Amino acid sequence: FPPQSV
Amino acid sequence: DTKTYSSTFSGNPTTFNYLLDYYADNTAIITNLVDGLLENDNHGNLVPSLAEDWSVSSDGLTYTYKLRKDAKWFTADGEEYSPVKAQDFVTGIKYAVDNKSQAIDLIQNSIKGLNDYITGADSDFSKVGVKAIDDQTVEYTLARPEPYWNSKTTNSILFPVNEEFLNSKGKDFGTLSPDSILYSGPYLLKDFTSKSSIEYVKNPHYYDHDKVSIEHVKLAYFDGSDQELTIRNFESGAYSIAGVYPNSSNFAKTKEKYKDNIVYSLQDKTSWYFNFNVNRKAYNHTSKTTDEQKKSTETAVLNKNFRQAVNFALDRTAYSAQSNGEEAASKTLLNTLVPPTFVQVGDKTFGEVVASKLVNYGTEWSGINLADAQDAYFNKEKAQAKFAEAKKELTSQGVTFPIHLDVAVDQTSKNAVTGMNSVKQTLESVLGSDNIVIDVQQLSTDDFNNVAFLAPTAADRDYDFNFDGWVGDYQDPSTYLNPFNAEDGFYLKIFGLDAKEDKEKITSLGLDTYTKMLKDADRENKDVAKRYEKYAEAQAWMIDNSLIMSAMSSGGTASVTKVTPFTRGYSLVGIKGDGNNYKYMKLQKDTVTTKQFEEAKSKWEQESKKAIEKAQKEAEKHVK
Ligand SMILES: [Zn+2]
Ligand SMILES: [Zn+2]
Ligand SMILES: [Zn+2]
Ligand SMILES: [Zn+2]
Ligand SMILES: [Zn+2]
Ligand SMILES: [Zn+2]
Ligand SMILES: [Zn+2]
Ligand SMILES: [Zn+2]
Ligand SMILES: [Zn+2]
Ligand SMILES: [Zn+2]
Ligand SMILES: [Zn+2]
Ligand SMILES: [Zn+2]
Repeated sequence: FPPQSV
Repeated sequence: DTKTYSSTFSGNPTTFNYLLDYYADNTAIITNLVDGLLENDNHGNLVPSLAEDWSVSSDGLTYTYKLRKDAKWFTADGEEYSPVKAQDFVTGIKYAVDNKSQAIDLIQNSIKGLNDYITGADSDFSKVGVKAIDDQTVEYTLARPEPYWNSKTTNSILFPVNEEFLNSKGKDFGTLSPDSILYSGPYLLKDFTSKSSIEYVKNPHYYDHDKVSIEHVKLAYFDGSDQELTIRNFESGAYSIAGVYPNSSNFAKTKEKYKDNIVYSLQDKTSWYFNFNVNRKAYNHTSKTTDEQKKSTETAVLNKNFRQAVNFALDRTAYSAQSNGEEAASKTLLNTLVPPTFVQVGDKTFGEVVASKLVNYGTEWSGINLADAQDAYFNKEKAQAKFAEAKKELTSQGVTFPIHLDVAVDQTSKNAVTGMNSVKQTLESVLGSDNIVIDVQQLSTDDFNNVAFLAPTAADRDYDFNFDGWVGDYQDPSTYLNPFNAEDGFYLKIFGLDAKEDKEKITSLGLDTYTKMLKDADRENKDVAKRYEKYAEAQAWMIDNSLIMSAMSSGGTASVTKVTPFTRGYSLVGIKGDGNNYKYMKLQKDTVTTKQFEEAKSKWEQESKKAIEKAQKEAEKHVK
């Protein structure tokens, strides 16, 4: 899934 | 005290609709509020959650889960709404599928009959392979055997939802209000305020409440601009943890006070990379002033030699050296989308097989070494040679030099700005300022999200070059490669490409070849090593064609903490095994020492391998 804090 | 975890959060959650959205900024909150069938222990094993027992048939097609009877739904105030029942898992699948969940690819071609239901070949959901046998028994029937299926249940699209609550909430289900969902996990959401604060409270009536140590979790929004006073808040006792940034203005005094307390994380499940926009249409954040510049940049990124030249000139160590230490920069390095030891292929690791496929693609890849914690790509001479070949072919198409590449960045995160400026300094020096210019566009957090990370469509992405990531969702190499496939990959948009409108450019780039390799790999379900080998061939295609340029992983950076190490849930995939899962996390009064951490890591290493062996053998007891 799409990452955090990006 | 040891009962309150106080720290920061930097994401901008957009929705608590855990069935339709699987961006980590959202599920990092959801994972503390909603439980699924399974979760992760601190060693990486899958352990019971809402399901206290499970079985798989001998043909591997039927998974049955037994729900523990003290599993309950609670409202945000903590009052019990309803016991969790097996029908809630049927409701979850149907709602997620009927409303085109972002995570639909994890189940569309796995649950029996689900693809026929999604495409309209058969609109009878009773033919779809998810059933409630009774109130405590949920049954999934699959299209094909999936050894990684149980790992899939740690994703929120496979989480239950109460049908009566969902229908009465309607449009107002899963917003940013704590009252928009029901709670079945270890924590209740006391407060959420966007760009301000998140507060959890331990649920006293959660079925596993006796394992929850931390009674309060308070997270304050942190821009990422003042990397300093997080350490001062740690000194104050206000925070349970603080990152330490060697390139800060006070690291000298910080290091000598915490010399015995600085600890480094492990490389974890997030794979980070750079990528090109090969179909840019939005041009609202660019330093280019003429069409000739734009036409030149557009043609350049479609040239294979140009992309390889940028790839060989990108120093990943320098980019990581801006945030972390100049020495510690190499700890985070990653050269593949699939972690090189994610799986084994016979006597070979996955990365070793990928390199063996890669060397057969061209002499630019001879001697390639895709191991962790080192830069496989950076090579000035091969970068300059590739650009010389790129320059000769692009001039025939009327391309003016230097090439201007836009990259958008969050202005407020000092780590990202200095990192991207190091890529600018490296790429401009290796390739020459007369050949390439990197234009770093510093944008506000909202603006950057509007036109990059959270851009609504692929045509809205406003850059030529970007830095993004991906977190493994299940235990199979496809989880890191499927997102970029040109049929239905969720991350196809980061290339600026749409699966319907851009099919001739997709074919022009060879992305149809890449998608067919993945489809060829996915058909292998009896020979697992052959399945891994065919996904390794697809990973070799992506590396060679340089639309994606792998860079680093998360973790591997420095901090000081009061968190007792290696107690939290841990996993290579899913949302239940990272630093956002506070259920098993434990706090101590004294600051963790480097001696304590390194000794805990050694024993955690031993005990996890013993525990993983035993769980693999115990898993055979469930094949009944
Ligand atoms: Zn009570
Ligand atoms: Zn109790
Ligand atoms: Zn309290
Ligand atoms: Zn123009
Ligand atoms: Zn090639
Ligand atoms: Zn040539
Ligand atoms: Zn021209
Ligand atoms: Zn598909
Ligand atoms: Zn084989
Ligand atoms: Zn072979
Ligand atoms: Zn243990
Ligand atoms: Zn068991």
